[PDB]
Amino acid sequence: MHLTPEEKSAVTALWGKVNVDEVGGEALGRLLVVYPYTQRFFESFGDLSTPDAVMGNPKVKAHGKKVLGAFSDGLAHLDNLKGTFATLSELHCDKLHVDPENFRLLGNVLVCVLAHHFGKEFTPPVQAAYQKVVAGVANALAHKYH
Amino acid sequence: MHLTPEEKSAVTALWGKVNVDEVGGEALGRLLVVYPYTQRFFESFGDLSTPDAVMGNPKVKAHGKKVLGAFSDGLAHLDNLKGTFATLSELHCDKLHVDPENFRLLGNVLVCVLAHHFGKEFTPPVQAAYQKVVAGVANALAHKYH
Amino acid sequence: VLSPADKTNVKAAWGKVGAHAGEYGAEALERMFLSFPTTKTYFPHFDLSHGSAQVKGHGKKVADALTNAVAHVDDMPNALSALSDLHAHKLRVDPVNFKLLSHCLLVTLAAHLPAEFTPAVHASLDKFLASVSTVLTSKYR
Amino acid sequence: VLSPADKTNVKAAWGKVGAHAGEYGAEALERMFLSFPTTKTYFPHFDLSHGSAQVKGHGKKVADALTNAVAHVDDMPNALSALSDLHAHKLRVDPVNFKLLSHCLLVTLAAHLPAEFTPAVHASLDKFLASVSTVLTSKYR
Ligand code: HEM
Ligand code: HEM
Ligand code: HEM
Ligand code: HEM
Repeated sequence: MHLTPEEKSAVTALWGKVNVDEVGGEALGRLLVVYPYTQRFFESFGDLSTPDAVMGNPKVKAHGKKVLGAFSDGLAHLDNLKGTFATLSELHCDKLHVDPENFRLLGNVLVCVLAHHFGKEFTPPVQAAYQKVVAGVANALAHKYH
Repeated sequence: MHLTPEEKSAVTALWGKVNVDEVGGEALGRLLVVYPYTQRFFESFGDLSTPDAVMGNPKVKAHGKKVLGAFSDGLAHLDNLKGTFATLSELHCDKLHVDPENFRLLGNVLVCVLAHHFGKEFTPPVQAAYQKVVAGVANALAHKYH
Repeated sequence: VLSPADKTNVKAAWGKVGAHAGEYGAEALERMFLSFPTTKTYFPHFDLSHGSAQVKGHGKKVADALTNAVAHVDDMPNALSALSDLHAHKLRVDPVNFKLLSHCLLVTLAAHLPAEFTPAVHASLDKFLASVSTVLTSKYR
Repeated sequence: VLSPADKTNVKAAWGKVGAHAGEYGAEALERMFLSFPTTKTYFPHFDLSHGSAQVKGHGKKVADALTNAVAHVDDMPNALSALSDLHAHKLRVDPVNFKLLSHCLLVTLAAHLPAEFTPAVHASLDKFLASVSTVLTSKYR
């Protein structure tokens, strides 16, 4: 995870303006609407049959809040993503059985969600730093797969 | 290169038995035939219209030897793939303009090729270690891109 | 495959794009060049400085061809035929790169079209770009 | 799109596999789980140990669908429709994994059928597993 101080500053600064609860909700929802096969993991969440059903589902919203919560905490340990997410990695592999490729998909949607919210301020330079951060998190989450 | 002791040993021993001239010419040729769009870098080698023309082409053969020659020397530096291939990365990005994705393709062909030659001896465990080296080598070859 | 709904969603969104397409094409490219530097290996004869004119001129071109495909949404493989031959026989860009570009167009559209970039649209736009990338790639071998 | 030379190549290679299809599918599976461990997440109900009966049976199953596809080379989408529904609507396996199993099937064939795994035959089997993979992910969204 080679981020430059200018990049790290760019990532940390924008992140201060994010409302994680809501952004968390948009990103998990969109992921389930744009890549409907990712619903294989949430049969217990109830109705995910139409976009409104997904986006407004309370369970989808609470899980997105929880997913982004761990993400943010990662943003404060950008020099030790691997250690920060080790236990999470283990969980997603041995108990939940999640194909890591799904972390890459969420990363990319997150980037569309950030672009949608901040418009102009998500400049190309700022998107490049965020691509490196989403890739680094996805790799940290796959590190303990075996 | 999270290589296991018995993985390192599985790689070294098998390699000591490779005829680099042949395996190289076959690897590169097969790449030109199976992924024909890779011929874009090799316009100046001559006729490449047909598989026979590719596999017979001497410049293909010679360039193959050179490529596997450097991969070969890389197996002696497995603890330090990045530093070994630094210069070669710079050249591939700066003068040659080679999309690193091509490194993955050659890798996978390389592996079909060792199976074809060694048959029985190229067991699943042994393939698993070569997939690690090959990805490791592509990753190092791509490290200095900008 | 695109559904009646997808087609309708893509026409609506691209309609709002209107005459900024070029500009958005260029931005898509610049985003691509910075986020995924390996993609610059296909443009070594280009000036890639910010604001460069080859990038702008090329952005327009990309945008015209996407605009053409929206106009011929029911006959895309035929409307894009020439571009498909060109990419398969002369340019020979590795297929993974098409996804990279498609991602950057989405980010670009999202940043400029807050109200139209709903979840349903994002989705349809994403299937749309994937179909375009599939056609341009269909004759590679 | 598979050409006549490809169809022909595929039929002849698969023909020699003949009665070892099941063993080879099982082998390929086994190589994929060892080489690409992420693929295991789709089989948490299976006993993945070497020589397990689940991997075995699953081996023959995949191998047979493949036979049915070579034998139906001209009409794959129809031939594989139900298998294509199964993957899009139930199993929901991420597209990326189809390339990993494909490569493993090539290596298994390269290793068992040396004389037949010529460069053009390798080319042709590679396009064929790709169209099968395309067919199997066609109704994902
Ligand atoms: C940014 C990447 C991700 C992070 C940081 C993350 C984090 C978390 C956290 C903190 C939990 C709760 C842990 C617990 O229950 O003890 C969780 C659970 C879970 N996650 Fe992940 N997650 C990520 C991506 C994903 C994605 C992409 C998928 C699947 C598409 C996924 C599927 C699940 C499932 C099924 C649960 C358990 C839900 C339940 O309570 O039934 N996660 N994740
Ligand atoms: C296994 C990974 C690879 C290695 C280790 C490798 C290695 C090398 C080496 C040692 C040279 C000699 C450069 C010199 O003379 O200073 C070279 C040149 C070259 N390589 Fe690579 N190569 C790899 C993969 C590829 C790929 C896949 C391609 C394109 C598909 C490629 C394209 C080239 C080209 C175009 C040259 C220059 C040829 C010439 O002199 O005209 N390489 N490579
Ligand atoms: C959405 C997908 C894409 C579309 C619609 C598209 C369309 C076009 C068009 C219209 C041209 C102009 C050719 C002419 O003069 O008639 C072109 C050229 C070109 N494209 Fe594609 N393109 C796409 C994706 C890509 C990607 C992913 C790459 C590689 C990263 C790429 C690389 C090139 C290159 C190098 C040229 C030639 C540039 C020059 O030398 O002037 N394109 N493309
Ligand atoms: C050429 C590509 C593939 C073909 C032709 C194929 C074919 C099949 C077949 C014939 C079945 C059995 C259906 C039945 O019970 O009647 C099946 C099921 C299944 N496949 Fe696919 N498959 C392919 C690739 C994959 C991929 C790459 C994976 C993920 C790594 C995968 C995961 C599964 C799973 C988890 C099942 C259900 C297993 C069970 O519970 O018995 N398949 N597939």
